[PDB]
Amino acid sequence: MYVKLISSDGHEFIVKREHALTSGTIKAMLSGPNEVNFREIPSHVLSKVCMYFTYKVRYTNSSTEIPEFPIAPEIALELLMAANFLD
Amino acid sequence: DNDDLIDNLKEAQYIRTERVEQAFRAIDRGDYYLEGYRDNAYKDLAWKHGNIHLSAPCIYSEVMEALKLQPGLSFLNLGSGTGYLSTMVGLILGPFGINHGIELHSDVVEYAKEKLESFIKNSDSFDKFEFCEPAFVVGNCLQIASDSHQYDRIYCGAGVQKDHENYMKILLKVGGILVMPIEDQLTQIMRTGQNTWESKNILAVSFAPLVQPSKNDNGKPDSVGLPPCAVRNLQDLARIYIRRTLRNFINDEMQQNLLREKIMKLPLPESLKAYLTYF
Amino acid sequence: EDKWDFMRPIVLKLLRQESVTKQQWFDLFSDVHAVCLWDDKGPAKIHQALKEDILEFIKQAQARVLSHQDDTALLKAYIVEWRKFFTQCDILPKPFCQLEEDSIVRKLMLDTWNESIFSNIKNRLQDSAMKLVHAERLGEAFDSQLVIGVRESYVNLCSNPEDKLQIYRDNFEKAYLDSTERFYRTQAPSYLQQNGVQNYMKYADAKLKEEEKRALRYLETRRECNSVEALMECCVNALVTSFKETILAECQGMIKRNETEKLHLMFSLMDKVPNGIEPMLKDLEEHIISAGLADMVAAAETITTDSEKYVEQLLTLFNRFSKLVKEAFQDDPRFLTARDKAYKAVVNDKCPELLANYCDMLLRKTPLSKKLTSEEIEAKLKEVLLVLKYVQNKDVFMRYHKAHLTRRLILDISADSEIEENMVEWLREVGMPADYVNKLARMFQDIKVSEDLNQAFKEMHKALPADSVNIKILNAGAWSRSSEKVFVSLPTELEDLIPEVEEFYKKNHYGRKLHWHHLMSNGIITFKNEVGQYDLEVTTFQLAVLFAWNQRPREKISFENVKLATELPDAELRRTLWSLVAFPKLKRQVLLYEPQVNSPKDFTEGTLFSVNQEFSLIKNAKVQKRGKINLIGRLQLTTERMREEENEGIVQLRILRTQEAIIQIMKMRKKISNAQLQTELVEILKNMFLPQKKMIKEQIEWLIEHKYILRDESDINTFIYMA
Amino acid sequence: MFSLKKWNAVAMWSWDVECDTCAICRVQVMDACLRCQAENDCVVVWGECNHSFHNCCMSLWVKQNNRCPLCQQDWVVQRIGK
Amino acid sequence: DVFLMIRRHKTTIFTDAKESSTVFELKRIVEGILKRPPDEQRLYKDDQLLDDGKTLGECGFTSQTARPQAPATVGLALCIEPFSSPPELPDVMKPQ
Repeated sequence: MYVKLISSDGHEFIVKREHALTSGTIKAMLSGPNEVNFREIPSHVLSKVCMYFTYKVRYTNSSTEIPEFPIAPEIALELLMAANFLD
Repeated sequence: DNDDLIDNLKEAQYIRTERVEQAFRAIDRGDYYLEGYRDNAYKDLAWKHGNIHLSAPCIYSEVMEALKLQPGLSFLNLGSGTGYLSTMVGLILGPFGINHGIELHSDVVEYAKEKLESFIKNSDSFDKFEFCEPAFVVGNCLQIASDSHQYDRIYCGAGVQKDHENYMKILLKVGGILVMPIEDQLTQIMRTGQNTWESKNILAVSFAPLVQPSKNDNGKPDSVGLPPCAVRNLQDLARIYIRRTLRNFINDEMQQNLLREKIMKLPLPESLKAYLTYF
Repeated sequence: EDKWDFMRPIVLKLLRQESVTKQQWFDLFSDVHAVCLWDDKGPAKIHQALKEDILEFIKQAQARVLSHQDDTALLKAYIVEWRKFFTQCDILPKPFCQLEEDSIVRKLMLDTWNESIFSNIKNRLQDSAMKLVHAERLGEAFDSQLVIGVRESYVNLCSNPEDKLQIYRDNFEKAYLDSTERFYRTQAPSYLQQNGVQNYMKYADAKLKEEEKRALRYLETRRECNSVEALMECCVNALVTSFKETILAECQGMIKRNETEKLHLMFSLMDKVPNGIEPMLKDLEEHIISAGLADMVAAAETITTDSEKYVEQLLTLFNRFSKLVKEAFQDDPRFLTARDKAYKAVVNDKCPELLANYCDMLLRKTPLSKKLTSEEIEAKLKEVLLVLKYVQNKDVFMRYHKAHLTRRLILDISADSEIEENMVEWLREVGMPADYVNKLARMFQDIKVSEDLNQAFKEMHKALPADSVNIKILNAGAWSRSSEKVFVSLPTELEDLIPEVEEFYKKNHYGRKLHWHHLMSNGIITFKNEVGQYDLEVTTFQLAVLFAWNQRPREKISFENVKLATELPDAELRRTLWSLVAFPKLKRQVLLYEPQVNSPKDFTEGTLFSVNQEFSLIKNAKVQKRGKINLIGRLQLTTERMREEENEGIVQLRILRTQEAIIQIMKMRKKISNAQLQTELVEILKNMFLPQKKMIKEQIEWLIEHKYILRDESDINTFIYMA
Repeated sequence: MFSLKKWNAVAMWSWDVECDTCAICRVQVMDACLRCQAENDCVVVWGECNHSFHNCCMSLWVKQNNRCPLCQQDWVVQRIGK
Repeated sequence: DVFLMIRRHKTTIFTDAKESSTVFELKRIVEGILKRPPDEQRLYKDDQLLDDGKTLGECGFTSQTARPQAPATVGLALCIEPFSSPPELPDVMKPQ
């Protein structure tokens, strides 16, 4: 029931469809003609992507405040590029 | 005139901070207005056009000051229009604050996304500052469901009838500030306890009213509520930490962002929209 | 902005619905990322390159639609081309992101079709799709999927995500709503004057029902307007409402003429519209009133006493319009009500009292219950029930029925014990109060009382020896049927017998006071004559008359002399002698007379009588030498005279029962309007006497003129009760 | 030969308190009630309440006086005629 | 709930745990979210043994120590590939 997110380092991140399908393009893909390949995104970037997916779904029904999600300065550039494949 | 009251609010030291001015320096006026004008943010007139319900000048300026907006608080915007306040208040509360907007029409929210993308792509001040990207939902702002929560700083972006003001008064947590143009009377509503309230006038304004519920014998009434209380997207998360990374470095190196962002080992087609405002 | 050298292979194949790999479409998401990441114009060209690639497909699609000449090929080619394109409008515009659901590429796909080629293609789609239904409505077997596909297309051609009432609403919805109404309004003249209304309604109903089935095919049922309902409104208005005045105009004809076949569609359509069914209820009501009185004005007053003739003619009138309703309207409850309300103006022209006399024929051992079987007797009682359900004067039915039930039980002359019991449920099916429903149970208990009182005397007192005495002590109502408290001279054997029976009950059964009727008590006297021996079983009046004869049967006695010998008035001696001189269905009479008479009234004081010296029991028209003959006959019952004496009471009830309800209502309604009084009267009078207002108006007012009910000094239509 | 062989002693009964006295007449209790004559025939008919009534007055006046004038009780209507 | 990963070698499975639940309940919490039953599989707490199951004393699954920013590690002898740091240089614009 999870979507497998493949990093460019060969590491496999297993994220639930509920956990992944929290943004647009990730809903736009697959929902038609799981597995998603990020050939440009190393595992030290895609890990934060996958952990952010889990963060998004777990707080999709929150009350008032939403915690901050720290990002390392060396991966934000590639997370933005990953975001353009997921958001 | 109403200038004496506005001055009394400033002289009372209710604002104190410069965060409000920072939002005006960071966000470019007019980049939330309709493409047919892109000018009314600089003029005092009727700002309502099509489905756009913003009023960047004195009207929204006093709203930004009316809310103390301590960083980190949760902001609720009913009548978000194109996101003018939701972005600039999100800037005042911090790029990673909570900013949940709702508006009546999907055309202006659809446009709001066009304006947020257009601002990041082609604005002038983007490459200098951190920004918060607000969230939107579409629905009738007067139909508040039992799934609503509590917020710290709350604003209504459209006219409210006095008989229905409670639809948002109930949403304010103790110690927060609620601002609403109630029948074009813009007021500062404060909760000082469990059942103790205080209010002050802000400004005489002109808003388009919210569409009063008229549905019966169905499940429209009180079934809209507030926007989903959810974590924002990854482009804004990364984009903010990209701006923090560079801004935090230059804060020490100064002891131009457009040129620095050109050397990041990222292609220009991405940097041109993501960082460089196409130079 | 037209440079998808690497992605057209997927976009163009999908646009034509060619086989494309699931992975290829998925990879397209990473290719458009690659385009915005590894290009010069990516962020700007993706949505314009989409427009240009769509525009080429769209123009090719126009050629593949418009090049067709037939309505089927033209409509279907658009449907096929659109279905392929629209299917992809939820697939191709999923990738292509961040270029300004609601994506620019999806808007470009839907708007490019509409703006580029639909500017000319939509007029031929409407013309061909409209011609299809125009011909289909005439019986042409067109492919219904052609208008379904246009319906599906036009609801999908709407690109506005917030308000989808556009291409479909204007280029389709209205055109069909206006054209179908005009079609049916301009088709109706082909039937309006060419055939009957029944046959027109067959066309109006058949075309409306067929259009409804089509409406759910080619009119989006989930459309934000329920076009199907709007269509049916204009279609029924085009077909039925435009003809409604003539459809109703012939309701009076069809109903009055009892054309139950031509009312078949009349009911199916008019029962759906309050402004059509109600006129029919009043048309049936008025025609029953006029047609009913045409027959009842004679039947009710010229038949008078013949219960079988009247009720069968009343059932003829009843069945004439009940058959009309039972056929034309499938026994409808509203036309039965209109029928029932109509008869309340008719059957009282003075009341159907003979329904209860007819029942008595069914409930008593009469030829009507001898020539009919049990199912026929119960069936006829059910037919009376259907009549009695409407009769406005119901207390005259109970007046006779309850008097008849009393006399049937006490004389043991009921047709059957089960028939008497069946009337308990019969009246409960009618809805009468228990006071009348359970009269049979009360009479049954009273019969036991009579038997117990009879044995109480016979087993203790032993005047005529007790072995020859049979006592019957019934409730007061058993015999108290006349004011003529006549008592007759009797021989010692009987004269000194009653005092002993009376004194027995006075002391042995305190409280139960007897009252005797010499018209009801009977007995046996033995005679011999010139042909043989016989025993007469006759009433006590007859026993006294026989006493005069007993010792001198061959001596002629005048009417006056019998009056003196028996101490009887004219009325009782005329009735008493009739049972001896002109007994029904008797081969040989007991007493003879010289004058010619027509009825008991013709016996005069100078009339001479004698005993028939050839009388005896007759069997098979043969004279017997011994036997017992009962000549009591109707003396213990009520003869035709019953109607003559009750007719006055029947007239009295026509006012009494309404004013009874009024006074009772006013006791519990201290001050009410005439409208409130009449409202209460409907509920109170429902089991007694509920005429139409043409009688009530005077009956409520008469209580004012005769100073029974008070009225408001400021409102003559509000009644006041005092005390 | 004027002797009897059989007689059916047919009569009705009505309710009262005792058969030695009469509150509605001045005559033998077995005759017609005199109240309908001296106090102005006595046609006495049975109702549902098991108390008889005078059927030469109720046939007209029951609309106003639905009682048993010859007993001590109100009348529960069953028969209004012969 | 508390962020919790089911990890071994090069596979990282993103799940959760309930603060109030025992390790046996958590085997069913993870089964619920992951659809992987405890087929002779024991849940860990940042490598903490938690016995073989049906224990509470070691099961310190507090969300404050296992937030979405910081997953708890469960070793599906354990062997889990760690997440390396970005092999990036200061490259002028990003001093380190």
